[PDB]
Amino acid sequence: AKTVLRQYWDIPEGTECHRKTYATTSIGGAAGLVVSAYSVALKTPTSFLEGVARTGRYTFTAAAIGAIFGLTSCISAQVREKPDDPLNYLIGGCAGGLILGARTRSYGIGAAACAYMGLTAALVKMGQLEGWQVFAEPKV
Amino acid sequence: PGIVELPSLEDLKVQEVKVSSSVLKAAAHHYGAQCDKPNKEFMLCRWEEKDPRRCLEEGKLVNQCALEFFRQIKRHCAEPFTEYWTCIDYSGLQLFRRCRKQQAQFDECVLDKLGWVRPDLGDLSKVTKVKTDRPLPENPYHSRARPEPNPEVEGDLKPARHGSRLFFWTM
Amino acid sequence: VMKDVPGWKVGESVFHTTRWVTPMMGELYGLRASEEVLSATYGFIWYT
Amino acid sequence: MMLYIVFILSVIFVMGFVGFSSKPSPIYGGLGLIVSGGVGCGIVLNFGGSFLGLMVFLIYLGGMMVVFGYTTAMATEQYPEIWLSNKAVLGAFVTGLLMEFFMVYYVLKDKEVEVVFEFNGLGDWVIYDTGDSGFFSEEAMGIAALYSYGTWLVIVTGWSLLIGVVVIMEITRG
Amino acid sequence: PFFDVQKRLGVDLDRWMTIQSAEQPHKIPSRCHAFEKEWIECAHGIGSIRAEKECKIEFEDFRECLLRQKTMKRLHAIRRQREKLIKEGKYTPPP
Amino acid sequence: AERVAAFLKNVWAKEPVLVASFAIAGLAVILPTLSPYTKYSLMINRATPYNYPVPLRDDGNMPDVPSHPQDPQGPSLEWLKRL
Amino acid sequence: MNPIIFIIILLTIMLGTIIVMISSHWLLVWIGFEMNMLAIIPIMMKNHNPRATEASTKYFLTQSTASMLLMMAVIINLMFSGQWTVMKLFNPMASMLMTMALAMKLGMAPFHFWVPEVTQGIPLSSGLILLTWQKLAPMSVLYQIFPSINLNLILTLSVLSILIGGWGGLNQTQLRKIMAYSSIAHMGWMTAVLPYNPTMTLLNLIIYIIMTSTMFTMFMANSTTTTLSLSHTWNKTPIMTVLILATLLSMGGLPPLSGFMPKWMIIQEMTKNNSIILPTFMAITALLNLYFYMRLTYSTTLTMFPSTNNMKMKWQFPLMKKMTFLPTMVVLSTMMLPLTPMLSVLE
Amino acid sequence: MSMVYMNIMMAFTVSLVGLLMYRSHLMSSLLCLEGMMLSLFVMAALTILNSHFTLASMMPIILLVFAACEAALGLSLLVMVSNTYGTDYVQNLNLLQC
Amino acid sequence: ATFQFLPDEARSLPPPKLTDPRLAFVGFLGYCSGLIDNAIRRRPVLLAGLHRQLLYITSFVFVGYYLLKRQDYMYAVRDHDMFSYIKSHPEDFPEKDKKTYGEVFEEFHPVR
Amino acid sequence: MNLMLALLTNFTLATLLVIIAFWLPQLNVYSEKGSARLPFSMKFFLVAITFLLFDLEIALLLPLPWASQTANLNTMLTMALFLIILLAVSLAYEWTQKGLEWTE
Ligand SMILES: CCCCCCCCCCCCO[C@@H]1O[C@H](CO)[C@@H](O[C@H]2O[C@H](CO)[C@@H](O)[C@H](O)[C@H]2O)[C@H](O)[C@H]1O
Ligand SMILES: CCCCCCCCCCCCO[C@@H]1O[C@H](CO)[C@@H](O[C@H]2O[C@H](CO)[C@@H](O)[C@H](O)[C@H]2O)[C@H](O)[C@H]1O
Ligand SMILES: CCCCCCCCCCCCO[C@@H]1O[C@H](CO)[C@@H](O[C@H]2O[C@H](CO)[C@@H](O)[C@H](O)[C@H]2O)[C@H](O)[C@H]1O
Ligand SMILES: CCCCCCCCCCCCO[C@@H]1O[C@H](CO)[C@@H](O[C@H]2O[C@H](CO)[C@@H](O)[C@H](O)[C@H]2O)[C@H](O)[C@H]1O
Ligand SMILES: N=C(N)NC(=N)NCCc1ccc(I)c(Cl)c1
Repeated sequence: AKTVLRQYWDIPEGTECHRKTYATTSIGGAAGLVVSAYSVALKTPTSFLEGVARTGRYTFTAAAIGAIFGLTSCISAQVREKPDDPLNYLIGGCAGGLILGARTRSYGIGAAACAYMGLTAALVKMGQLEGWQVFAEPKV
Repeated sequence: PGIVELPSLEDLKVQEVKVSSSVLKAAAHHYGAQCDKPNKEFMLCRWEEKDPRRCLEEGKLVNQCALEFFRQIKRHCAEPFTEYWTCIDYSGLQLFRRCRKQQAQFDECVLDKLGWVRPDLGDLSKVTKVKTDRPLPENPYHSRARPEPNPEVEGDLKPARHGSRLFFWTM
Repeated sequence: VMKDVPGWKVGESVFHTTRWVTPMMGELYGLRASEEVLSATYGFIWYT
Repeated sequence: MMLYIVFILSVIFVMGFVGFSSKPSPIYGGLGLIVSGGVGCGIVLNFGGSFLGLMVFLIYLGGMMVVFGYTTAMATEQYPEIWLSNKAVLGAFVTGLLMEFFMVYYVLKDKEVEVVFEFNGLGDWVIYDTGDSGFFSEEAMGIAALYSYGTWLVIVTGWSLLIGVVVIMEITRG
Repeated sequence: PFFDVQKRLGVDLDRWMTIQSAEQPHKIPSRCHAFEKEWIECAHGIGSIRAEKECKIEFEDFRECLLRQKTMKRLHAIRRQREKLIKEGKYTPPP
Repeated sequence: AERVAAFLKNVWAKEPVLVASFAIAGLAVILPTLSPYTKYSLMINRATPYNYPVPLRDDGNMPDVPSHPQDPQGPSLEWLKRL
Repeated sequence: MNPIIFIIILLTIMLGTIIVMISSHWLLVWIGFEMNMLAIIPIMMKNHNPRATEASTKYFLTQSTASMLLMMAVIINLMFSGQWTVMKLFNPMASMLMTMALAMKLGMAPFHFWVPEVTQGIPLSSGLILLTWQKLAPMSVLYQIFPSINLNLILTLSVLSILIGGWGGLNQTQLRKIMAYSSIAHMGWMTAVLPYNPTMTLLNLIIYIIMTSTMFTMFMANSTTTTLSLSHTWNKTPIMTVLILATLLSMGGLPPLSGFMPKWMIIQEMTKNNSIILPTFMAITALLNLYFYMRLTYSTTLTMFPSTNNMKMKWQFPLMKKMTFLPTMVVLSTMMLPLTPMLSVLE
Repeated sequence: MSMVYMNIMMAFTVSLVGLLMYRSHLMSSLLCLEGMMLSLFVMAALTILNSHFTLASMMPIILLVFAACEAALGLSLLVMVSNTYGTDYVQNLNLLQC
Repeated sequence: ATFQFLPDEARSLPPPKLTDPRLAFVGFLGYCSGLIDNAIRRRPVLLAGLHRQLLYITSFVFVGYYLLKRQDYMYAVRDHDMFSYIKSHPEDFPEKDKKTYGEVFEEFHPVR
Repeated sequence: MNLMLALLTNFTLATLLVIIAFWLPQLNVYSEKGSARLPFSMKFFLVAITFLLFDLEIALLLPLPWASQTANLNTMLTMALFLIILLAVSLAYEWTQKGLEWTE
């Protein structure tokens, strides 16, 4: 996850859209693969093909969210000419929420996902801007 | 890193004592007594220096003493010695205790013809002292300077200023 | 062997210390007939 | 060459592990472990560990593995299933052998390989010691030191074995 | 140890087997005795944070003795060169 | 003294194998502390020289260290020859 | 079980733990874990039923796997440093293996699945040992090797445990499963602060043990293992319902009760290290625990659930169970916050 | 590292994967657990013997003794499981699901 | 020291007073434990077993006193270590040049 | 090399005798003429497990001939007797708990 996250955060915001969308699709896809692995391990599919279908459904869903967040957030920053703006990420996060409202087909989930994935995405941008540490190195 | 310094092939040449292990075993007790001084000097050098390159000259004297020792046996007691080590060599374990008749003949020959007295049980395992002109090595390990120790906290232990100072607690 | 190998110092130690280090089997018998290497390495263990 | 005996034994060691780790009938899985134990003793023997090698035979194979087979015959399998008859076992068995063969082939071709971590392939003899002329076995000296140096080890080891007897009698009384 | 009972009572329960440069039966030394001794004496009492930097030289040498990774690599280099020359006829080994 | 004697006679009649076991195990624990020869086992074990006796550098004030193995200073194994 | 044998087996559980705590040699640490696991199994099995046998087997498989991984870490450490001293490890792969092994021994997420199941399948007294005394030895090793643990790994385990413990407890009616998921959540706080200040790890461990022992002892006093069975306490021992209420609120971290102190101190240490998101996320997520603690207070103390007619027969008999140290532990479980500065004794 | 270490670690990994990937028989999983012990014994013995760590020569014996005692406990649990259900199948040990 | 509850150097510090407020609270906790012991066993809460209630107070006070001694010693050690380190490294703890508010510029933010 | 050859010869000959014992001329021309609890006592399990634990103790006594060469004889003799006594206590425990009985 380190290197993929390093490619994404090296590209300047609002530019090189295709590279940003690839980085998030790989991030989203990997998350989908991890979820599929645990899902298949702990809830045994009735057949080999059901398990493969579940892996594709989850992985594609997660890659779909990752792709839309990267493209929409990069398109917004490019169009608005605001690279260091958390609003662009807020827009992309909600787009991902809509996709999760489409793959699961549930207007309620989409609305809830957009607000919460939208807020979460904006906080990530703020953290990058201001140097917020999630796993802070010990210092005192 | 540096180049591992080695002596020249010619700096390592010396006459070798080319006799078999049973021959050395047969002569071992008299050899220990006769050549002790150069032998102990060499072993002191090896344990102090911890470097085979630093005791080569002492090792050449070990060989010379061994050769002269075996040249004395050859001159005087060649026949009793040959019978004795040939008896040792037959045994698969080279046992002393199976050759006491032949050992007595060899022992009686060196005592008469050279004055050699076989050392007693326990003697050759003694720790002995060696007088050497060689200087004592100062840093045989080639140690670097050790890191300075942490500054040492000292003084009189006083109560903590205003107590624990934890949030609102006054003690 | 290493005359025309760039950046190869001949006889360079791998240790920072200049202390004498006992060589391992590969250093001594590195370039010798397998018959001697086998005897040196496994002769004692294999002797009957 | 006999210069690669330790490496060859370790190749068989792994093949025995892929044997029982693929988990065929517990009877055949037990056989794979017995073969691995013997091969493992040979590896330890060639490093100068005669006593440790013979303990594997005496205790691990003649002791623990006998009780495993005894228990298997009683409370698990009385008649083996045909080996590699199940597809899952065969797939796992073949996969481990294919991985092993690639490691062996590549380390032998380049005399080194990087399977996750980097290993040397010159032969294990290269790391051996070059100056032994003592009148005793050093492994024997170390193990004999259990009774002079290891008083604490003897106490806790002996205590655990006694408790093992008491415990297993409690478990099995039912 | 979490509770250093051994040092409080002056009794040695397992320290005797923690390092290979400790006392051994019949004074049999480990192969890397001098390297472990040097590293231990360099790092003694200064704490592991300081030692990780100030004793890196001794520790790298001790690690080299332990696993001989740099030595085997050098031997692999010389052997590989020798095969080439044998494969090209520019080297005939002595007797 | 008697009730114990009446106890021993019963186990000797009923379980001679166990009485012998316990008797031998007791002697194995007790006799080493009583034996006058036990002290020699320590000395003989220490007198066996497994490794080389490294000589000491002579600093001029070691009158108890022999210069030669056949000198009269240092430990003697005369006690062992008789034993 | 013969009472003398029970005592000797209990003393061997303790000895295995003590060997881990006083050992300076990795081999002796490993022996302590092996001895401890040998003696614990019989007390899990002592009521002879298929559920107890399944619990002991699942426990054996988990702990034996973790101990093999620990031995592997020790041996890798030996090859890369040539020594056995219990301290920081000298190889990152050894550090990961030892950390994962200790996580399995502690039942931290995602190695947590065995804790709710084993705790459910054994008697209350055995579950008390499993969730309190058995945490001492693995925590005492983490206390010593933490300078070399991977920060991302240990904090990921902590976060997952707090989440899984909080969520897992929401769906439980069995008291033994509630305590198990509560234990998983609390292990998360202990390890989250370990990289920053191990003293707060000890403080949280000690207070956790006191509060957990109090709950199990009160459950044993009335022989209650389900939520509904506990809801009859008001009609038999009203005093017990109040003590449970106080202890549950304390376990929920509510001030001014004792259980607030570990969360308070851990948040302080993390913020001093500029860790702000993680403590806040931790504190909010711990509200899941507070929720299913509160649910129990509702059915035990704050309302009166329906009774049965045979309960009247119980009115004529007094509590005869030992309830050893219960009066002392309940006071410590609830009334210690004014003495918070006393934590420095743990330095 | 040395070439032998490649295969000894591979053997441990193979048995660990075997242990974590159950089939039906509990005995088959107990064999994998012993496999990990055997590979640990070999890896420890090789390291200790090659380095001439004299006092550590007893450590593999202690490992063997304690792990065999562990295996005896494991076997005893297996027979008790087999007495209950008539087989040592792990699928029967699912009561604590609820 | 090493695995020592109160090392010998702790004896240079003033002991906690026997009227320490924290020690009074510890005694109060012991008294509360005595009452809960009566309650859970359905005895008269205030009157039953005064001998038992007395030992509850005494035990808490006795242990509390030594815990308070160790607590104060640890905090004295923390301060001792801190000040000695500040002295050992004067370069890291310089005396800040202090300016009066007449010289220091602070922006003014009107509230209108 | 000798031990390997001896072992290879011993089992190769054993293999040859076994296969020839199975495939010899027969002079006939006509057609030739599962994993449960075996009904076996728990007592037999306890024997095997008891053997294992005693065998592990024996592994610890095996170094005794070498240990007797130590100068620390006081410690060595105390620890040897301790281990054997603990082995005897193990037997006494099985015996008095009816672990060595074959009735019932
Ligand atoms: C409902 C809310 C739920 C919880 C939400 C929590 C949000 C937390 C904020 C996310 C963490 C901050 O995110 C992280 O910040 C650091 C800032 O040092 C960034 O740091 C980055 O800076 C440089 C340049 O800026 C990059 O080249 C480099 O890739 C990276 O180090 C990380 O790329 C980013 O991943
Ligand atoms: C539940 C049961 C608990 C029982 C606890 C029993 C504790 C027993 C402690 C045994 C260790 C006693 O203390 C230790 O013993 C051994 C032998 O006596 C001594 O060791 C001695 O023999 C060998 C010989 O080389 C070396 O360890 C050392 O050279 C020598 O001093 C240690 O120097 C001493 O520190
Ligand atoms: C002299 C010391 C030598 C060291 C000995 C080494 C330690 C050996 C420890 C063995 C201890 C055995 O302890 C043994 O316990 C049982 C208790 O049921 C006693 O035997 C008792 O129970 C049996 C039934 O089994 C009764 O028939 C018998 O009447 C009664 O005596 C034995 O009389 C006692 O010998
Ligand atoms: C269940 C627990 C079982 C524990 C069993 C332990 C039993 C121990 C019994 C024997 C212990 C003492 O055994 C023996 O005693 C004599 C004391 O006269 C010791 O002393 C003897 O040998 C030493 C050598 O060290 C001499 O210096 C000494 O002059 C001599 O008296 C022996 O060194 C010791 O070998
Ligand atoms: N590891 C940490 N982050 N914290 C830590 N233990 N710091 C050491 C500072 C300290 C604090 C309180 C006391 I009382 C003492 Cl004596 C020392």
